[PDB]
Amino acid sequence: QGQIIHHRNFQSLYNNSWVCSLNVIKSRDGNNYSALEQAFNNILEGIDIIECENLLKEMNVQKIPESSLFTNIKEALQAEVFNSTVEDNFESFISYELQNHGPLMLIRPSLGSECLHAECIVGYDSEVKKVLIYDSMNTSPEWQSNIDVYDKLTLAFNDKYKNEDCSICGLYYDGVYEPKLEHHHH
Repeated sequence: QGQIIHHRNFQSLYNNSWVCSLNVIKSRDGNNYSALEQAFNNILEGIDIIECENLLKEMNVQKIPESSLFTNIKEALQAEVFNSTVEDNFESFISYELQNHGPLMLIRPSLGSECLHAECIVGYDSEVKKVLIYDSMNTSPEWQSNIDVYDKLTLAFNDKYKNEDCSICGLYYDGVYEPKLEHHHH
């Protein structure tokens, strides 16, 4: 024949991405999450994303609460609309969430819907209309355009891309997070 095929188990690291994302949102000040020291932290024979919901709760990670801005963004996401008005609302939404709730973890379908994928929104600058993304399937943190992040949100929030195991999909935060109120002299 000239056909040689070995039969071996495959593991995707997509399933490990929720653990990385959990560390991002639970950690502070460039350290790791202090309660790290279970299958939880295993590469092989660990906990798949689809199974992680109870563990997220136990780490005081919760879905972001309902709000007018969030309702408005979801409506635009469902309608597949992007314009200056949607972008203004997106900026206001991401800014409020980052300020008040801290870094967000997004759990979403992979493009093509094979696997779930977790990544984090860690920062925003209105000066350049870019979002700081920590996606552990990349080699490093990346600043991405608003439209590129909007496309990621579309997979999590537009009904075209959702099914039953997608109840876990959405935006999460560290329930322990409190903003630090800075004072300036001038």
